[PDB]
Amino acid sequence: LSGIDLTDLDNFADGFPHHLFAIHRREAPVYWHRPTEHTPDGEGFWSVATYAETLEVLRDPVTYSSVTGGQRRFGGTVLQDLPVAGQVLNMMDDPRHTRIRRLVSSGLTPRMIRRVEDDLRRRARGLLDGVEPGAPFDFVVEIAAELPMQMICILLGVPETDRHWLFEAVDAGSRLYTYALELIAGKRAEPADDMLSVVANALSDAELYLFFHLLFSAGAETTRNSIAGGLLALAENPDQLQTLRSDFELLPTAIEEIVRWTSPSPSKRRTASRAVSLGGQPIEAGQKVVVWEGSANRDPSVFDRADEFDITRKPNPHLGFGQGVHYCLGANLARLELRVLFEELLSRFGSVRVVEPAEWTRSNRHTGIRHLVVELR
Amino acid sequence: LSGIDLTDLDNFADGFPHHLFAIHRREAPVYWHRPTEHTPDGEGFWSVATYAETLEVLRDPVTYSSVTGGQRRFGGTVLQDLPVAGQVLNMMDDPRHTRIRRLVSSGLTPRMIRRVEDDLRRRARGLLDGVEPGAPFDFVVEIAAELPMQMICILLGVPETDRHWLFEAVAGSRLYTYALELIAGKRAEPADDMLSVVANALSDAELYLFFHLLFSAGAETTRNSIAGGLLALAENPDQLQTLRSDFELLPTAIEEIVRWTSPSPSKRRTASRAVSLGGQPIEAGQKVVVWEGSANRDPSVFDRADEFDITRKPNPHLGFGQGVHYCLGANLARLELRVLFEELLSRFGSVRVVEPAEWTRSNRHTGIRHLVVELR
Ligand code: HEM
Ligand code: HEM
Ligand SMILES: COc1ccc(-c2noc(CN(C(=O)Cc3ccc([N+](=O)[O-])cc3)C(C)C)n2)cc1
Ligand SMILES: COc1ccc(-c2noc(CN(C(=O)Cc3ccc([N+](=O)[O-])cc3)C(C)C)n2)cc1
Repeated sequence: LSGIDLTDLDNFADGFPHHLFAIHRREAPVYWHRPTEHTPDGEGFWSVATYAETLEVLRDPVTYSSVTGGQRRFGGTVLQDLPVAGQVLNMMDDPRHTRIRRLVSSGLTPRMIRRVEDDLRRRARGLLDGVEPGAPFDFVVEIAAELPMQMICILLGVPETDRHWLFEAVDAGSRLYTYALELIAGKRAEPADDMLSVVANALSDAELYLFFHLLFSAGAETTRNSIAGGLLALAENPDQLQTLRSDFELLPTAIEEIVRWTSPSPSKRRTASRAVSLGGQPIEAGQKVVVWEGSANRDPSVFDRADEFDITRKPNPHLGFGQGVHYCLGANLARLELRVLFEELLSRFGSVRVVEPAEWTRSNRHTGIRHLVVELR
Repeated sequence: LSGIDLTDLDNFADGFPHHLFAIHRREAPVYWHRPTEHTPDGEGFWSVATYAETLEVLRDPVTYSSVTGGQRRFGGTVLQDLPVAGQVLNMMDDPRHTRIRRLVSSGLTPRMIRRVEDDLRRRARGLLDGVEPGAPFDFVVEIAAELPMQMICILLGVPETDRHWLFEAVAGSRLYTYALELIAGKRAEPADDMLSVVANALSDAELYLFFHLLFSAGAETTRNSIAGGLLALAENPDQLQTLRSDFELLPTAIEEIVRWTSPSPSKRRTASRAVSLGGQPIEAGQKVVVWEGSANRDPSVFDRADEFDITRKPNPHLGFGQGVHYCLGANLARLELRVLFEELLSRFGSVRVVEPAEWTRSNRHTGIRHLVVELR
């Protein structure tokens, strides 16, 4: 570990570096990672690679705060300190966290979920009906990116007309900002039956924009990555692809294994609020703690054959949707996207070939695939 | 006017559309511009094109707020309502405006001004010495953008090794995350610069908005004054020759450059009460847009208003604002202009614009994106 820099994004340019996290779990489940020239804030942090310790952190939100601790002015849930801490739901603590979490969740009505689902089935069919069998195309740009973008546009009440223009936005920061502000003002003047309207008509003007941005570039991006990643895992494990396409009652379990395997959000930060021990190491109030769900999800202490993709895997207590009070509000929506996409795809196609090497997102906050060129037959 | 859409940015694609504002001043100095598909917030606004009325709005900050008014949640100083109203200096009212304005000006010390000048002379000379005489080149990217970006880097204490990289930011992410560490460093280790002064006195989120504002707007307005000044002087080779022969004409010439280019040609406010402007009834909460760019060619105030004249006197232009929000950086912008043109004119009596200027498509900035020139 003394020669390994988890903050050097060159180590994440080619996918989540599971080899380095096997070293981390063996050598030091919990350890103090000294800052390098790549480390945000120039500051060291406790790094946690094992499942037990990751879960222990997630399950104690008083000790390990999503806001700040000690004398640190602001923290948040990514490695760099951000003043958005306290101002967006994922970066709030009780009591306001609970109030906002429930407000957002009250937007996920049965009818909204049907509205999402009906659109998703229509779209996934149209997209898969338009694939020329055998012809190479970029699965990420043509399919994986589209479905979740439409899902969150529907959740947030983005007019169908604006959706592709809005996507180019994720002058880009500017377009996004000035568009969302108008969309938000519209829902206040004229309430509509969507999540943005629920929330806007209940957060400060500024916080409502940060909420919009978050769903829009975390909810869409993570789900897109699960889909692209799942297709890649299935191309690389073709006997499992055949087993799965023979028996769609295997999909619930296959989907949980896709999320475990891909871990689209593989890292999470907190800030200690008090002296505490974790993994036998003394943490002081104010110090940063980074947990790596991407590593925890391959911990051989918890998962048998952890480095193998197994669509029949049970049990599967993965941490790819988080755990505890901040658990993914979108977990059933991401599963829904995955289920429909793979039902429609695997129905038509039993052969999936990746014809160029996957290009990965250069990041340790996301594990994502920017381009995936495939042939489906 | 009913056929003219001031929110359609195609009308600004080839420069500030002075001819349209000539129609505006003649037909209705103050008028209700109805919303079109191009209008932010889909909401109408009063448009003010004459000097008298523009000055009247700028000089009454209580009636014409830079935050909001009526029942509008938020306004600010651009046409679109923005929630940064109340959070950045230019979009604050008293009592907090005065407090922050004074803090920001305490940052402008004689030594800082000297630090800027020293750097500016060396750089300007370095850049002008590097020009191939007769060779075409983009004056905007090569010279006019660099000098003010360095100025604001010095004001804000941006380390020299970071500056080129920071400028590429003006992604949104990189500017935000970089600025946050810079600000934190000055808190940890105070330095002799304006960012340090302001950070060690504003919320953590307001310090970012302050950094973004200076770093963006301060550099861009000044850049545009520099490039537009070159262009006006190339189109008036007569006065270029006179100016080149007598550098004690620079102070007066620079005020004419600012009047003429008016890099910040529009400003928004929000009425806070019922009031009359230009004989038209404005209600509390309504938007008022003033156009300094039109006001600065108003023939009731300026003789031969449509002519560029370096010897123009008097020159009560509104290119730096007026009243309580008056530009804090006016001397700095004048200093950039003075040094650049001194060093350039020293070396060069001939300025040819070889391709036609490419303008920024904007009614918030009047700016040149590209100006290919030959100096001899
Ligand atoms: C496969 C796709 C997804 C993954 C892997 C993912 C993962 C996560 C994780 C790990 C967290 C916990 C954050 C923490 O502990 O700080 C979380 C929270 C969150 N997720 Fe997801 N998510 C996905 C899709 C979605 C979607 C589609 C939505 C849209 C509703 C969404 C909405 C949220 C929200 C609002 C939270 C914050 C909840 C809170 O802090 O109380 N997620 N997600
Ligand atoms: C030629 C270039 C410049 C132009 C045309 C310009 C123009 C303006 C104008 C018209 C205003 C009035 C804003 C309003 O009424 O809402 C203003 C304000 C401002 N200017 Fe400049 N400016 C220039 C350069 C700079 C520079 C270099 C600085 C760097 C210190 C600067 C700092 C500011 C600040 C902080 C304000 C806000 C002051 C307040 O609201 O109290 N400006 N400027
Ligand atoms: C102001 O700059 C930022 C930077 C990062 C964030 C950020 N918030 O969470 C994360 C990491 N992350 C998660 O913690 C999972 C997640 C959070 C929220 C949602 N969502 O759709 O609302 C999905 C996934 C995702 C983006 C991989 N990053 C927010 C604001
Ligand atoms: C989207 O968020 C914002 C924030 C601020 C602005 C904004 N603030 O002022 C203006 C227009 N403007 C001015 O009013 C003049 C000005 C203000 C401040 C500075 N400065 O260096 O601090 C220079 C010029 C300039 C940029 C042409 N625009 C616009 C959008």
